Amino acid sequence: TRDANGTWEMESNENFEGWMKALDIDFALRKIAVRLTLTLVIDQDGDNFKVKCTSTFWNYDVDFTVGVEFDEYTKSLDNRHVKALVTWEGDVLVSVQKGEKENRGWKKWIEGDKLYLELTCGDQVCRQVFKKK
Ligand SMILES: *C/C=C/c1ccc2c(c1)C(C)(C)c1cc(N(CC)CC)ccc1-2
Repeated sequence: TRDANGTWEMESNENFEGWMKALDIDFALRKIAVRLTLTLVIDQDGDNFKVKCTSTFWNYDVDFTVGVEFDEYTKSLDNRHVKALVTWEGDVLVSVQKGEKENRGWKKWIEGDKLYLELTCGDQVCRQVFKKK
């Protein structure tokens, strides 16, 4: 349950608006983003990950190495500098993004066919579920 490789199609997405609002995403943009279908493509090779999140109007790409802190500029999101770090906690993949926002990051649980993703910012959690295509 440590293998996140694949093309992942969205099944559910709860509190997406609250999480985007916690990041200060423009209100008008949030209402469009709530309509867009999101696809998550992950390439995982040892510690090296390439993550690509795509919609009609929006893309979010990030590459990282597990265990290696990296400077991140969330240019397509809230446009902030964070110090990001992705590590394993048992079978959970955990990202912490140190910076202005508290409790910022995500956690991924892979259970065979399904990927559970919890994105956090401040007091908000967005819960997403994907199924491998
Ligand atoms: C393990 C996957 C982590 C991860 C990081 C960043 C994002 C995501 C998943 C998505 C797919 C939830 C996502 C969507 C968005 N947009 C909404 C504002 C759409 C492209 C941004 C960042 C991430």
